[PDB]
Amino acid sequence: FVEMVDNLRGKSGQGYYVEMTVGSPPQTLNILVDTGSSNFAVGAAPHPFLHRYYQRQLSSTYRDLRKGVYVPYTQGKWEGELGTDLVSIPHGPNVTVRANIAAITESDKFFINGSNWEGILGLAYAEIARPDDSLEPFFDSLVKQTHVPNLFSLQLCGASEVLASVGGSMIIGGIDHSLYTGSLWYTPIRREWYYEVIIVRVEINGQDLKMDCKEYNYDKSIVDSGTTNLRLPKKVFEAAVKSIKAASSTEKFPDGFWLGEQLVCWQAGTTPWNIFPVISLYLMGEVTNQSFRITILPQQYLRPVEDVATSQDDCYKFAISQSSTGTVMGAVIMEGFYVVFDRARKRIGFAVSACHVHDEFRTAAVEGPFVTLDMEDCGYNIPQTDESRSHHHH
Ligand SMILES: CC(C)Oc1cc(CN2CC[C@@]3(C[C@@H]2C)CN(C)S(=O)(=O)N3c2cccc(F)c2)ccc1O
Ligand SMILES: [Zn+2]
Ligand SMILES: [Zn+2]
Repeated sequence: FVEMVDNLRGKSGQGYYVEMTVGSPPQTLNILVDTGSSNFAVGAAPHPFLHRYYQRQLSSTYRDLRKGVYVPYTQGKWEGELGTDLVSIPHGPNVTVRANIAAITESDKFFINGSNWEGILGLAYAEIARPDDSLEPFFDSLVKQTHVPNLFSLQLCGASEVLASVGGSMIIGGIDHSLYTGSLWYTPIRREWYYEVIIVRVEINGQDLKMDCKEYNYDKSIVDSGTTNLRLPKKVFEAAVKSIKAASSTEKFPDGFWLGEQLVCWQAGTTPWNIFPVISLYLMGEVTNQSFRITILPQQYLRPVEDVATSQDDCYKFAISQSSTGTVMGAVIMEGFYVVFDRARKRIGFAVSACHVHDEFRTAAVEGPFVTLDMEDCGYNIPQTDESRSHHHH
């Protein structure tokens, strides 16, 4: 696993990427590591924001699948052509595999200017692959074609003219013990589509939010390396902000700050970290009635942004935001921990990162067990659409 350490890079808030090669001879591309999606897709046509792209005509091993795919989202979209080719991760397992590749021909608000990545590695399950679940995801192909164990783990690490560079590790096929401290605690994967989990309790500075736990998972809770923020459902978001405004009340920040639309600054190094509370998310444990907590510091949720106008100040963005599609445990959550995607055992492990950002008074934590009696089911059941229902599953 030594050779996979530090195999991720990126710019702050622009996702983490790993180097990959596609085709024969190998074409090198930087690929966004996304546990929030399930397609392996690469820019395969010139784009203002792409320095380079996949040129299928240049690969002797490319096989066109003679099928197009259309992938829209709320904030962006891409369309492309399906095919297969030889794919490798140079700073990954010492194997080359034949995987599906979506060759992105048209896109809108998908690629980011200066992010230095040209494709996406969707690490989630076939259920959410486009156009449907018969398009085998990359990781499934990797495990099927090689002896690579059905597990990967992510260690996402910290951050004038440019955004800060971030570093990290994607350990394919195992757990690297030098990447964490203390115990690895596991939460069950609720269902294999997104990496769906269940949050049972939420505390802000040791104070319970006092909400029906179903609210925490309305309409789902997922672990997403492709999202920067800790995203919370509307009602949960409102309660966390009121709680966070309460603890930091000595500072009257504008409304733009709480919406993540404005930065707040202090004199260089005078950040009053102590007025901001810790946030603990209790995750369902492997044992009924048991849970563990992951505690995040304000250093995780107040993202540094270098003001070119005021370089003599430390400025921050609020990186907790409102969601209408459930909780998203993005980079804000992941950066404090070593996160184990144990597909083989259908569970996600969390441990304190060997690289987490902390002060001399508090530390990001992973602690357990915690118990509850006669505990209700915190999981939400998404209303079944007739379209979804009509699908056959052969
Ligand atoms: C690194 C980040 C800053 O940027 C990107 C992150 C991702 C990964 N992943 C983010 C969440 C996703 C789906 C997408 C696959 C789902 N959401 C509801 S979304 O907001 O619609 N969204 C999204 C967000 C932006 C563009 C877009 F096409 C979709 C992909 C492309 C990015 O540029
Ligand atoms: Zn049928
Ligand atoms: Zn099917």
